[PDB]
Amino acid sequence: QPQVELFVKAGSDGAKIGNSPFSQRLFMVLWLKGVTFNVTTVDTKRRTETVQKLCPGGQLPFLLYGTEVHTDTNKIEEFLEAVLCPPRYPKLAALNPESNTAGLDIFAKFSAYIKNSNPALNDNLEKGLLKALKVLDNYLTSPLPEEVDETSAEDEGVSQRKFLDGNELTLADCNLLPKLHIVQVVCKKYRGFTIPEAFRGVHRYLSNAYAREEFASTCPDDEEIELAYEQVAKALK
Ligand SMILES: [Ca+2]
Repeated sequence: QPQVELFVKAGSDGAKIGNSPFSQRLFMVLWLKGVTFNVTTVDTKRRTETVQKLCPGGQLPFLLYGTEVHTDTNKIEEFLEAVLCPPRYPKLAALNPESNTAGLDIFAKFSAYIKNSNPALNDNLEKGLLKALKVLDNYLTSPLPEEVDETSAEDEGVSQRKFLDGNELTLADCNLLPKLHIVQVVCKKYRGFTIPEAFRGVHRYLSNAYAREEFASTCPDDEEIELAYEQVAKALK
């Protein structure tokens, strides 16, 4: 196995992994593949000569695979899925195309809500975030094709699967979960906002996800995430 090294932005102390749903996405993909790899953080205020030589363009995250450097989070993920493949490594791509789009707009709705400083827009922006969460909830409670015409469900016509695409973590979860994590941490701290308990699909999904070390152990600590958003989030008076 060629060496696999993921380079990611360092956090506030210049050493630990910094806030980034992109870093975490790739960390999760690598963990779920079962490949041997490591992670090197990059203090972007003090780049080492080694990192400058590997990636003169300065993009982060980036992947060193053998002696070749790959940039662009989406492209890195596609490369990893293709090269770390069966029979040696598990295919992580979702079976259902909609799994790959469900809930992604949540991050944008969150970003508008958290960066807004106009008091007149707070309620509207919160509603927009809530609605996008509801659409994700609807996806998670809609039976997938695998579940066709089943009769074992507790509530008729309601999906009980663990994750976006079925009962296994897929690339789709690796994209969405790090984003949902940021949304939860930042909204609780700076907006007094939590995902309603009434969104039972979303909550079952998050419960299942936090119970998996591939997700839980790749989350930056609450403090780094909160610090990353402090300036934009405090603007609203
Ligand atoms: Ca509230």
